[PDB]
Amino acid sequence: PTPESEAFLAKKPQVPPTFDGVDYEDNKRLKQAQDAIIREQWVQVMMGRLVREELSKCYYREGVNHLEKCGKLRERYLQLLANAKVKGYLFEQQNYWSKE
Amino acid sequence: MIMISILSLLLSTSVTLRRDMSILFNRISIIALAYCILHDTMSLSFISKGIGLHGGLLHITNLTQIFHIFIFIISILILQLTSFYPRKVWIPEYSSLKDIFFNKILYYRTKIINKMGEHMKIIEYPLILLFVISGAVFLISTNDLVSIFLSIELQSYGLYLLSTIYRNSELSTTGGLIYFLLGGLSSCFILLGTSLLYVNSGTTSLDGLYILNSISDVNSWYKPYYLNFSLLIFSIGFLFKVSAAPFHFWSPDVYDAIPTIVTTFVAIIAKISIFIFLLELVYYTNSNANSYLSEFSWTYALLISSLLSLIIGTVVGLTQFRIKRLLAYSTISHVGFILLALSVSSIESTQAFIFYLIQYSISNLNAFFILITIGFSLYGYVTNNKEYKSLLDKNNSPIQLISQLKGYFYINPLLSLSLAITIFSFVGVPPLVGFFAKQMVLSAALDNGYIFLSLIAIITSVIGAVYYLNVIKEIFFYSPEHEVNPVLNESDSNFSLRILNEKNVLIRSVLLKGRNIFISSPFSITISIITNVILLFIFMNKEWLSMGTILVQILFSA
Amino acid sequence: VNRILFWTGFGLAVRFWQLGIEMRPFFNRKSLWAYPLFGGVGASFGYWLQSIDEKQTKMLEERKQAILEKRARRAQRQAE
Amino acid sequence: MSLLYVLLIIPIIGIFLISTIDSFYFFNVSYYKKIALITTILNLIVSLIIYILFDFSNNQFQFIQENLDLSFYDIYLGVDGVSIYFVLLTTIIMPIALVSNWNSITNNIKSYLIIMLLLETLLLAVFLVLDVLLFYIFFESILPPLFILIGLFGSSNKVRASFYIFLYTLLGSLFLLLSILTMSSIVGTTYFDVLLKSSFEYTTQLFLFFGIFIAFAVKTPVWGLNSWLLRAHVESPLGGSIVLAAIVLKLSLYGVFRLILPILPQASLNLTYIVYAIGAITVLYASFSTLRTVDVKELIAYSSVAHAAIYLMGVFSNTIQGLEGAILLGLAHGFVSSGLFICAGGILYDRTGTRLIYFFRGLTQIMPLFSLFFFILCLGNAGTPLTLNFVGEFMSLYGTLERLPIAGMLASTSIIFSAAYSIYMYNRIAFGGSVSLYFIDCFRDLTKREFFILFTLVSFTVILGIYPSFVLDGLHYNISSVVYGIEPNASYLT
Amino acid sequence: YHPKDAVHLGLKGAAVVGGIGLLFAAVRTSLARKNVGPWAIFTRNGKLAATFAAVGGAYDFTRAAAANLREKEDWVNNGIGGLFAGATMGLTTGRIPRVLGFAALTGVVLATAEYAGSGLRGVFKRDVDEYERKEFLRKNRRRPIEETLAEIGEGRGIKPPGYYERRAQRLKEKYGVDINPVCADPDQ
Amino acid sequence: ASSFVIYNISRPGPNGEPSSLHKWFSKISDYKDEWETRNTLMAAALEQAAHDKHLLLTAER
Amino acid sequence: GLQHYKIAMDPALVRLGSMISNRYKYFRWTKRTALVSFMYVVVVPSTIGYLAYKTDGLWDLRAKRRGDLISER
Ligand SMILES: CCCCCCCCCCCCO[C@@H]1O[C@H](CO)[C@@H](O[C@H]2O[C@H](CO)[C@@H](O)[C@H](O)[C@H]2O)[C@H](O)[C@H]1O
Ligand SMILES: CCCCCCCCCCCCO[C@@H]1O[C@H](CO)[C@@H](O[C@H]2O[C@H](CO)[C@@H](O)[C@H](O)[C@H]2O)[C@H](O)[C@H]1O
Ligand SMILES: CCCCCCCCCCCCO[C@@H]1O[C@H](CO)[C@@H](O[C@H]2O[C@H](CO)[C@@H](O)[C@H](O)[C@H]2O)[C@H](O)[C@H]1O
Ligand SMILES: CCCCCCCCCCCCO[C@@H]1O[C@H](CO)[C@@H](O[C@H]2O[C@H](CO)[C@@H](O)[C@H](O)[C@H]2O)[C@H](O)[C@H]1O
Ligand SMILES: CCCCCCCCCCCCO[C@@H]1O[C@H](CO)[C@@H](O[C@H]2O[C@H](CO)[C@@H](O)[C@H](O)[C@H]2O)[C@H](O)[C@H]1O
Repeated sequence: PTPESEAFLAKKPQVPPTFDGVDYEDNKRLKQAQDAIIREQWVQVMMGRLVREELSKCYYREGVNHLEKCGKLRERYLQLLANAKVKGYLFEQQNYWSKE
Repeated sequence: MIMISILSLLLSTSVTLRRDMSILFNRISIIALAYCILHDTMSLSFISKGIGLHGGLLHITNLTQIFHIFIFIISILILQLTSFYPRKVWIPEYSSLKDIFFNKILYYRTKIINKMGEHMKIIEYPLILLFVISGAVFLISTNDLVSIFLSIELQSYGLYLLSTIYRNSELSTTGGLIYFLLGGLSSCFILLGTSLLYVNSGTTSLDGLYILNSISDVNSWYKPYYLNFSLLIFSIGFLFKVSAAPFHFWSPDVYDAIPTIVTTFVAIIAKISIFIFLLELVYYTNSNANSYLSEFSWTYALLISSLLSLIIGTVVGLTQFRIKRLLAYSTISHVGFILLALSVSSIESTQAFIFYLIQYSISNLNAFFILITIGFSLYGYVTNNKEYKSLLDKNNSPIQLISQLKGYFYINPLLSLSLAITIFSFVGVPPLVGFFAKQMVLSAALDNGYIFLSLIAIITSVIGAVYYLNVIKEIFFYSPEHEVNPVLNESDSNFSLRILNEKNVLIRSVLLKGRNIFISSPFSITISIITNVILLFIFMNKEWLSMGTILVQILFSA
Repeated sequence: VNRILFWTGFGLAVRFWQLGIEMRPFFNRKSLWAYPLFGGVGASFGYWLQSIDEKQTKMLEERKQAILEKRARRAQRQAE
Repeated sequence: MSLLYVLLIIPIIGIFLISTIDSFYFFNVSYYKKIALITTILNLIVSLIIYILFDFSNNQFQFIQENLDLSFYDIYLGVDGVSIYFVLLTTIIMPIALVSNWNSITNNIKSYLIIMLLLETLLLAVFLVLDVLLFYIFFESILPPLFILIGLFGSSNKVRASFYIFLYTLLGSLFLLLSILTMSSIVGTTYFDVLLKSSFEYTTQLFLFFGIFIAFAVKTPVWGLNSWLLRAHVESPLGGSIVLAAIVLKLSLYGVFRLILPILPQASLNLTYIVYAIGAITVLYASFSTLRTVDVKELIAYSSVAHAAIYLMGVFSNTIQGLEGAILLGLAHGFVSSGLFICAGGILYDRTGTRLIYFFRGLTQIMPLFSLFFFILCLGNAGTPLTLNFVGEFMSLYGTLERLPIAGMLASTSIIFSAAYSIYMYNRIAFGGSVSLYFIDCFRDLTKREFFILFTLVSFTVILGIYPSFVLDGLHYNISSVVYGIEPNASYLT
Repeated sequence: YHPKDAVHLGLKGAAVVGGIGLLFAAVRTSLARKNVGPWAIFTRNGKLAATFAAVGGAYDFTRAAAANLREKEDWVNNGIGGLFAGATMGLTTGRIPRVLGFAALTGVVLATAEYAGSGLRGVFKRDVDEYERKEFLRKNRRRPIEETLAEIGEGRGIKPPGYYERRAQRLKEKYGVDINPVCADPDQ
Repeated sequence: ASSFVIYNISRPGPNGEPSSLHKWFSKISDYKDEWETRNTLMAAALEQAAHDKHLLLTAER
Repeated sequence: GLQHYKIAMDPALVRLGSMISNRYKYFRWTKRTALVSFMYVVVVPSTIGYLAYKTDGLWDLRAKRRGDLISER
């Protein structure tokens, strides 16, 4: 794919976007978990931004029959719109969800 | 050392009748109190809740010796007010080391410096403060009922004599009479309280009473109801002597009536010694098990006095127009804060009490010093206001009305700003020291469940801030009714100063006007050091608050 | 901040405030020696607060160690 | 030393130089006024240096200094994207605030310059401190200089105006102190890094909320508690009016991003309908009574109450857009309210000695430069597009609608009512007939001083309106940290 | 709980407070500057003592009456009694605004004192380890998800994993309509 | 005219390759981890002091 | 302060502006002023607040398409 930029190594998270198994009194590990979650939520919203830019070019390209040519892009944008918001880490940091 | 100083000063004062020698007896009193500081400074080399001395009738604690040092320093600062002339003459030609130490100035200093003012003519004034100080440092160190009573009277009787020492003042004689008469009724309550302790316990020792109280605190023919009843009457006497509401009506009248030099000492030292003694008594009379003994705690009277002192001190002060009546009521609302931290007996509250007491004794000293200096500065000023010609004892209290400070910003800006910084500290405005004191007493009460009292304190702090701001509005928001004396600068009115070298040879002769007269350095430097402490406290707080954290850790330790 | 510097400037600030109260001229040459003197007194009071702080640190450290032995000895005796 | 401490020392150094220059010359007041102005420009150059180096996507506080020595109270300075623009606003206003009031003071000029140079340090500190007790310390250290600024250089009803600001701000801020002391007791420190980790019990949060909101409601201010501002701003000197509206009214706005959004989230969520009910009411009542105000400078002060309510509902939206719009509307209010105060308090009052709208009419005929700028600042007060005020209101209003729709629907009525009073004031002073007959002699138009501070303030309002990304790119990542909530498929990742 | 005889307690409140006011009336007689005699306590200062009994009796009687109706003992009753006590203080002055105003001030303070806890006496002692209690509060950084959803609830941006399936069940029960969003793609 | 000139000069180029000034500006404000290392030390100490303040203030009488 | 230009200050408008400034010193509690005060300060905020509570979290529009309901609750 597109090469990973030099600016995209300095700010790339080194930790998974989670708080499970993170000692809070280790401030270094804690702030990086905060950063990891915020960066993921933001990649998700810019993923929808880019799909929306493609939708627009399919709209101005297909004109009248965009209703039968731009449906795949419409799916992806509507999926992302329901799932990506920047909600922060504060709720995530302060609650644990067992997933069981 | 205080007792060696009293007897030595007494013998010298006994064989003299010269009133010009008063200046030097006050200077030797400062030097004598400095040796007491150096002796008590060496008595801090141990960690002990207390050691009983002289047959168990006295005790020494780190807190006792720390506050013996504090009392001696506060006394030294007040003693300067009678050890140095109020005003000086200064010229740039006599300002170097060679001049101040090897040369000399000659001029008619009598009317400029007020050499024969009333304060500079009482020979036994330095002596009687020493007697008051002695009773103060004994109260702090008393381990017996009898020693308490004898020490409190030693302090009280000398305060009465201080208030009556200006014998030609019909205001000072009245105030001392009021003080002795209402103070004697207070002494009966203290004596009734100790008497009722001994008759029900057979003991005069505080430690035996502490152990009797200790054993009674377990969650039959002899239920110890007497200790909390006896200490309650015993608290009324000391509540009066610190002027906690409702036993407060005397202080505004007495502090207004006696001379301002005197009220500096009278309104500060008594509260320092009484509040220290109460703290140790509150600690060892505590209940560790909530039983029926705890329901009648004597400490409730201090909680009701604090509530009443907060309200009365701030509400009654609103309509005061006399400055010494205002400062009397301001002290009442400040002891409501001191009394609230004493009543909550917690590690945090005890640290807050030690800070509130020391910082307020220092700050209320600056307020008195600024007032005395402002009155000594109107020597080169004239007024035609009609409300000032009708005043009484204008030499004993030169500044009696808040109207007299109108436009002082124009007359002296930094003296005005020093009084501003002091007053805003009484309000509790950050970054000033008085804020951090009230902060610690609000956080202690809140953490222990005294939320209702804390809300009442911050409401009265707004009410009390009203009359503090009214003094500021007078000094800065209006032009001065005081105008420079026209004669002191007529362009023909000059006083000749002569400069003389070591062997009395005229180096120089200078022509000086009223513009070459200034405030004496002892009063300008003292004001400068305390105003800076109030302002720069947030950069110099570690060792002051660390001392209190350590003192309380020893008291609560084990 | 540095205590020696704060106290040295504290003495400098006290001299400045003194002359402002007395309304005297700041910076007269034949009286400039007061600034080193006031600041020098300020520096000295600071070496003393440094000795005070050094000893307070030792004793507050000990106390925190004592409250931890008490809480532990008590905890050990509650294990029975 | 750090670069955030240089921000504080420079205004202190300027105070020293004003105090000592007379000791080297009887010196002119013009020399005192150049010292104070050069000192404020240097603080603005440092602050632009800080902004060049600032990392727009960093979760660690920047330009900090390793203290390594702990006391009971210690100054800890740091900068995050949430605070950088508040610092910049303080450093752009203070130079103009001095220039605006350059001729109008006349007496006690050293004292006036020293108070402003002291205010700049105290207001800079309140954004730079990394503790909540230190925040309170400076959020309330500004009350003694402001009591004396109004009393020494204020208008006729100055004594009552200065008593109102001090006592209301003292009373309101003492309920904040009780809440701060409780959090410190439970956690052991008020340093932000340690406090933000900690999660309070709901009941503690609901009582910490009651006490931070009481403080902020007095200092916003809300409708039934706004009497101090109607007195303070009007009777204040022109320069004090510029500081109090642009910078002091923003201290409560920036204090929600520290004292409420990160540490009391459940309380903020379950109580937002109380906030929005108050915010809606203060949008309507303030606006109805701004229509009938007959003092021009008090018509600018009342307008501020309506705008603060839009940004208060924006900070309580739990939305990224309403939170950034709240900061944008506070920055926008800082420029526009400054200009309208300069027009009312510094041009009309300078030439007439009156603030009554009865006496002004047709001022465009003899003062065409004043009417051009006055129109642009009235349009921004009305939230017209192409000004930063529109962007902040739109984002503040959208997050209000997304949080609780009904209240944002009432709050949206600010579009009709802010427009109503802004044009009505304009048509009555600039337009409304021919030049009044109460003017005996002709009035000069804008001076090169009056023109260039009005032009500077308008320039910031319009350029930032066109490209708000100058401020938006800095807040994004840091705003992301104060949102409370999860999404069912984006959270708890494995 | 154990019912309280409101009338019996009401007399106790009137006598205790009215006794103190009778002592206040007595100071007025002692301090009077004219030869008013001993019977001036019940003629010239009688109103002072009478309103003390009226205020004290109404407070305790209404506090007790409030407790019986609500069948509970808490800080709320100190509010009802304070409102009726302050109302009685306002009746003496005969001014409508103050009848309500004095009731407001009295009710708020007498309830605020009780809900905070009795400060004027010895505060209640939990009798526990303070260090353990304070430290638990500082290190209780994360909580069960169920704990928070109990105080705030799901919704308002709090969409916990599984929110959509639950919302479908919630919406079906209340609206009687099954949620089935449309595709948006003509293909698949 | 100046804005058009300044904007033209300060552009990066066809594909990456920043200019010398761009290299200088990014170099001075590097701070690769020195904000993190200083914040972590300070957070660790102020967290210790909170434990200490609780130990000294909640001690057995 | 600075001298201003000459204004024909109307004694009638000057005393009117003085009247507006000191007006509060004469507010009384009547049956009318209480009725207006109670309506504005209690009733309207309580009505706005009540609707704010009842409709809080009631609706969400994001990504809602046909077949879905706007109502959250
Ligand atoms: C702002 C004003 C200036 C700062 C004010 C405070 C400065 C002085 C604080 C002194 C108190 C704390 O500092 C310390 O406390 C303990 C308390 O017993 C005492 O310490 C003393 O006993 C211990 C124990 O045997 C000895 O180890 C020590 O050598 C001895 O001096 C001294 O007093 C002081 O060494
Ligand atoms: C905590 C307390 C509150 C702090 C609030 C901030 C207050 C700041 C006040 C500034 C300092 C005082 O400001 C001071 O004003 C006086 C006015 O008499 C000036 O003093 C001079 O003023 C003018 C100058 O031509 C002269 O005519 C006058 O005779 C002379 O006294 C000082 O040169 C100035 O420094
Ligand atoms: C939430 C409730 C409110 C919270 C707290 C707010 C309280 C504010 C109360 C301030 C009361 C006004 O404070 C008081 O105002 C009067 C003006 O009428 C001032 O009085 C002053 O102004 C008058 C105006 O004619 C002049 O004669 C003169 O300058 C002086 O007497 C007092 O110096 C001030 O103390
Ligand atoms: C409309 C405004 C209404 C409120 C205005 C005044 C409130 C200002 C902030 C008050 C903060 C709440 O009060 C604070 O709550 C916490 C717990 O929740 C208390 O913490 C606790 O301390 C003690 C000691 O363990 C406990 O026995 C007790 O359960 C509780 O009081 C604090 O002691 C108290 O200070
Ligand atoms: C942009 C700002 C404003 C946005 C927020 C306001 C949105 C308003 C949405 C109103 C509709 C909400 O969702 C609507 O609720 C109504 C009930 O009230 C229900 O309406 C339903 O009524 C009957 C039962 O009476 C059903 O048989 C029918 O299928 C449907 O019409 C549906 O659940 C839905 O049509």
